[PDB]
Amino acid sequence: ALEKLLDLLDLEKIEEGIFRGQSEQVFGGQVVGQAIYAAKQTVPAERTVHSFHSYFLRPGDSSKPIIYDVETLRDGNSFSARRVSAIQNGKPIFYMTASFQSQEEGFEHQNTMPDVPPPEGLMSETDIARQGPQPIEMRPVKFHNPLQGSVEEPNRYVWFRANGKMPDDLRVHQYLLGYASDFNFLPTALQPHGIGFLEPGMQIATIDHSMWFHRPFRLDDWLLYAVESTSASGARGFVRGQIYNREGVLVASTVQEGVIRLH
Amino acid sequence: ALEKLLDLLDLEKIEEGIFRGQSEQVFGGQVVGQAIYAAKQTVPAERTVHSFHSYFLRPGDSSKPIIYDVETLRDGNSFSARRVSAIQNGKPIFYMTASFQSQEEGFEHQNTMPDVPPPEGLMSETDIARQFSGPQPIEMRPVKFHNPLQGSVEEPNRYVWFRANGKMPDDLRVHQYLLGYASDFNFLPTALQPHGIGFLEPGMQIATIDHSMWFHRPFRLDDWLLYAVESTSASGARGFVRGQIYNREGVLVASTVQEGVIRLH
Amino acid sequence: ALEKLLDLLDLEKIEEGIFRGQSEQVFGGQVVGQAIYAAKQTVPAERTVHSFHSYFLRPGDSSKPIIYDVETLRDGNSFSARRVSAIQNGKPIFYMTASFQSQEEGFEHQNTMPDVPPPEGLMSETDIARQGPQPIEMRPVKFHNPLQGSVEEPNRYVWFRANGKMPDDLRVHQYLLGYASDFNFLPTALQPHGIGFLEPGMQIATIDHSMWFHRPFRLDDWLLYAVESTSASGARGFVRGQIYNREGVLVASTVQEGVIRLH
Amino acid sequence: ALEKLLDLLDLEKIEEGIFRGQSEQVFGGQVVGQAIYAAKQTVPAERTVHSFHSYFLRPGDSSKPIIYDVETLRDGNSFSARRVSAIQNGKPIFYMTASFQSQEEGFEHQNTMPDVPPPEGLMSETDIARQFSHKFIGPQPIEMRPVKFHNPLQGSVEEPNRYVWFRANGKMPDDLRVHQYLLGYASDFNFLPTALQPHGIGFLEPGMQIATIDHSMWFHRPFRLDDWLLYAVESTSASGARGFVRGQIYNREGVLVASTVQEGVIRLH
Repeated sequence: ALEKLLDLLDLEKIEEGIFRGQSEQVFGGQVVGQAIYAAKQTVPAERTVHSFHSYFLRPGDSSKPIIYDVETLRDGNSFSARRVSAIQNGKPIFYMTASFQSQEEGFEHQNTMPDVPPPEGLMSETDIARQGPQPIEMRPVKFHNPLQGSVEEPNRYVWFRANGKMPDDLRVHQYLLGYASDFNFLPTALQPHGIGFLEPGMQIATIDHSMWFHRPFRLDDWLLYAVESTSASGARGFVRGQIYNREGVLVASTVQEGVIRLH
Repeated sequence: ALEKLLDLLDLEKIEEGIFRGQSEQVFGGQVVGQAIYAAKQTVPAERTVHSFHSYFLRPGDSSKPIIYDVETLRDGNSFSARRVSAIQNGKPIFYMTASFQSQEEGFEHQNTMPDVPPPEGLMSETDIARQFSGPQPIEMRPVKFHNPLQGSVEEPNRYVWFRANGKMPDDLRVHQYLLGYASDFNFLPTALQPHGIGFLEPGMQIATIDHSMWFHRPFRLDDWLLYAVESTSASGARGFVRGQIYNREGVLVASTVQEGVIRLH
Repeated sequence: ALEKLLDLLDLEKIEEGIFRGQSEQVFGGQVVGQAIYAAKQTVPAERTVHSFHSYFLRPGDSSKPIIYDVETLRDGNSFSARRVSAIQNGKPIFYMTASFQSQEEGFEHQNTMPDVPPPEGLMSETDIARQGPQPIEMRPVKFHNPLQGSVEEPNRYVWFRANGKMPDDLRVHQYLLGYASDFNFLPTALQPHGIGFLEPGMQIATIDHSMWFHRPFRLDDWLLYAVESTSASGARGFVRGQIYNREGVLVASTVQEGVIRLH
Repeated sequence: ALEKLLDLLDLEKIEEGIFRGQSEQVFGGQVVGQAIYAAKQTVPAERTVHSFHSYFLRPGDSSKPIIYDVETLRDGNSFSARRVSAIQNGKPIFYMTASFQSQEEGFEHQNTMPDVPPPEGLMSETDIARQFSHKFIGPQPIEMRPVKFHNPLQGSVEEPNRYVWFRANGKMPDDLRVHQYLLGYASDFNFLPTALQPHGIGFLEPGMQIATIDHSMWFHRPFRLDDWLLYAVESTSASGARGFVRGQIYNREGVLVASTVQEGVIRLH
């Protein structure tokens, strides 16, 4: 199941900077993961991803391949930048610009990971379904039922870990973390309003998704996703995320804005 | 100084989606502010900027103008999206993708503005600077002054009140262009605060990689706004900052995120 | 009136590969000449134009400028290639790809200039009309009536020369020859059907225009434009042209297909 | 041989406007025929190609696929225009703009086919090439019968005109578009070497560098390539280390079906 997700994030090469991906409406995290893979193939091997910004323009159709075209923007003394277009039926469904940097020691500092319960104690989402294994095991701190909200603070904490063995290749961990970053995210914005994201009449859609990979990490041990929604207004919802490993290291940050509209 | 900037953010048009901008090495906020104008021209009148992401690829040259090419990406039922290339000397120096939406009523919540002293007690940057040195288009009153030449191990937070140094039209578009400009002040340098180095100290290579912004709510820049910045991380010869901009009455008007090179050599 | 073309082809630079040119529908030759200037600005000094191919997508608007955006396609050991996009009202009206080569010594041969009366005995188009000044003086072997017309062979011969003394810069002669190359051309295809090119309800417009500059030349001495229409079929007419100088040297060849339609 | 080429010119679809073609350096005719196929897939079914212009920028490699990217430039009331990029190793080897139009009735005239001996009395290139093959030996996709033979390894000073009859080697489908792709392919044979005739150098002699720069074509009238067509070629000029050739293609009954123009590099080292 992980095996199958990883196989799917490993794209078929059509030509330099033209890739073709299969699908698991497509999960945004699939398009993100796949686009990272596509961009990374066009960069020097040593320069790993440190940031990306993306916009989702159209929904992706899960029954059809997605073509990833990669435009080489710049290769400098430190940075390589690439723009990925995800294409289906001759139309872009998503664009990402990503940047890549050689690892190098420099100034170090970070904030503090929130105080939360460890994972061992907590029930998985698959287990809370008991009242097929998922590629990524999620263990929430607090369960937020998608079919009935309740007015809650705009904060959500979730431990997550790859459901299986991961290879010793940090690039693969980065693609999967890109995938993983689009779970348990945007719905956090509905929490003060008491509506679950899958309730009748709720229109919820990602507009943009951006991520910064600060430090190395592995997804075969537990990471914590700390999400806050600092704002909602104008039928949009805004969420900021930070991903910590179990020892407290700040590994990645994320930002996302989406449509949140009750009909 | 403000009328000059405001004229300078008012772009010379060449065609539908091509614009030329005069410069004031170029200040990142200028490029950001110019690029926003460029995109907003190509969008339908009811739709205002709600977000942008940009990357800086090459330093701009202050002695020459900048061409802004604007690609139309999509015109949806509510959202329009534009990509702006900033071109100098045959080469792109900057790329922004921005999104615009019609003002609409929906779910409202926000976090809480940090408690800080009001602007009235506080000295402006120009005045502080004068001790260890003219009119500036935007006035800045820091809560705590972080000296660009000196500096000590401080918490990676910063708080700065700002306001336009002059008179502003009643066109919200121009405020937004100006807020894009102002968001690139007092920002990335916060990432040096834990390391006891000021950003103008010799050997300090500091440079913006990317700048992104989300305009949550309407505002005016002819009254005082607060910029609350934190550097949540630095590693790998990068520094990372997040910002939030609040009006006096506490309304969260915009958020920003930027990563840059920080290297002492 | 020639001084005002040579200035009108000396394009205003915006940035490297971006060009503004005043208009005088725009002619076509105007667009070709400006396009050729735009491209030559982007190429190494030693390399002069040897060929272009162009398509016409939309009618120009004489009231407004045209931007000419130039993509660099290749810079080889001998040849450089450029694609010029002529933009007005945020739409492309015309595209040209042009190739440039430095003058070099090689194999020489050519065909023979048609047998026609010399220009010295011939009336100019300004004299037959007498029966404002023109930038290029034209003396036709046979004047055709653009609002009348009768059936003749699909061949046309006209001598031409710039109405004025031109600079010693070969580039400007080439821009001007490109301009001149769209005069007395496409109408030739009507000659066999008895219809003038200003007759009412006759739809006529250049689809494509291509040229090869075989040899150096001056447009401040007589050149002969020798034009045949070898075909017309499906609302298109096809012409081929060859341009010889006074002494019989073949300097350029042309080819054009155009819409020719009876409403 | 014909079957194999027709299967090569029928490209694999990767997405809207993105196709990949296998190779028989790459013969220009293959690139041309494949590019017309690519462009035609993106245009309405009734609008057939009437013209194209192309530049060759780098040699193609036969051992690897070619990706054809098709850009939509305009779909107007009558005309659809498309620009095809042939890509290999992330670089363009060739660009083509092609225009397509609705088959209809309008003014009809043409020049006259040159009077040449018919193909029945003429030997084929493959039969003639026996005796020097030790330009080509076994079955070819298109049978060529030249009016005069031009030995690629030994020139003789001759006028800059060439006339050759040609035809597909086998039954072709009843689809015109295939005939057009295959005619695009055929149009690059017996063409640029015509420019060497006055200079008495065979196009395959040691030191002769000959390379297509551009290739353009106009499809005037419908035709079939499973009956004899005449390629009438002339070289009107050479200079500057370039050679210039114009072609006109006639069917046996005298109809002018297509015209062609190419310039190439012709340099003796």
